[PDB]
Amino acid sequence: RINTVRGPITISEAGFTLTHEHICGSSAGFLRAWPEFFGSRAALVEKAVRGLRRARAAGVRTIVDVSTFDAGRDVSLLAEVSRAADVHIVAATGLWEDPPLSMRLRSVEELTQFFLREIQYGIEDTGIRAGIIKVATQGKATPFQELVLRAAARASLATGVPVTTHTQQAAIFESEGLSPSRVCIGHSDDTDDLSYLTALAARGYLIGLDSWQTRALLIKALIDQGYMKQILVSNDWLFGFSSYVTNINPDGMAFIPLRVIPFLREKGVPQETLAGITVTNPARFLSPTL
Ligand SMILES: [Zn+2]
Repeated sequence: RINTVRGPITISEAGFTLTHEHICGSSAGFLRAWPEFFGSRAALVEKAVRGLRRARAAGVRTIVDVSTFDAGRDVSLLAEVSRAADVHIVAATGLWEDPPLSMRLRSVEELTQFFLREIQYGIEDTGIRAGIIKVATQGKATPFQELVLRAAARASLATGVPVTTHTQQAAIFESEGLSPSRVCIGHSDDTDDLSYLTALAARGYLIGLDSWQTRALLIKALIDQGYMKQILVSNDWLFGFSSYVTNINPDGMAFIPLRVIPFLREKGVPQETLAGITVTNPARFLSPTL
C-alpha cells in the first residue's frame, strides 16, 4: 500500500503514474497575500482540478507531487484537488534547495526524525502521510546536503518509502545500507550524458530527467541499452518544473500521454515497454520495500 493524500492505496490502483510533478509551489501562497491579482483559493483549485481532469481523461491515474514544507506544499489543497479530479496524489516529505535556519542546524538523526514524522505520523495536523522523500540539491556538494541525503536514506531504510533527488550520491545511499532500487536520481541537461545514465542504471538506480523530443530520445537510448526497468516518467521532460514553476504547454499535465507516448510509438518503442515505464516501474518504486 502507498500513502496518498486521500489515504492508502494498493499497488494495482496506482496505474499510469507521473513521479515528479508540481501542483504546489512557491507562488500559490501569494493568493493569500494578493488575491485581487492572483485570484481566490477557489479559482486556483478550479484551475488545478480542470487540468488534472484533463490529465485523467488522457489516462493519468496517479501523480507524485514533490513539493516539501519549505517549498510551498499544501496537502489540504492536494487532497481537495485529488478528490475533485479523481486522480491519486502522493505527497512528499523532504527539503528543498535553501531550507530555513532552523533546519540547517539539525543533525542527521534529527532530520531523519522529521522525515519519519511526516511519513509515519502525518503532515502538520492533517493526518495525511507522505509517500516519497524529495531531496533537492543545488550544485556543489556540501556537508549539509550530504547530511540531508543521509537522513533521507535512513528514513527510507526505516519505512521503505522511496527517495527522489537530483545530481557521488550513490555512495552515500549505499553507505547507509539502502538499495539503489529505492532511489531515483534525476538528471538535468548539464548532466544528461547517456554514459552517466547507464552507469547509475546498471547499479540499480531509477533514472529521471528534470527540447522534449531530445529528452524522449535519451529515454529511448536508455531503453535500447536494456535499462527500461530503471526509467520513471514525468511532465518535467517538457520543461524544468519545480516549486518555483509549477505544472499549472498547450497539453498541460496531459503532455506525457498526448505527446510523448505517441512520439515514442512513432520511434518504435513497443507497447509493453511503454506500459513498463508508466505503470510497472513507478508502482515498484512507490511500493514501500524494505
Ligand atoms: Zn519535477
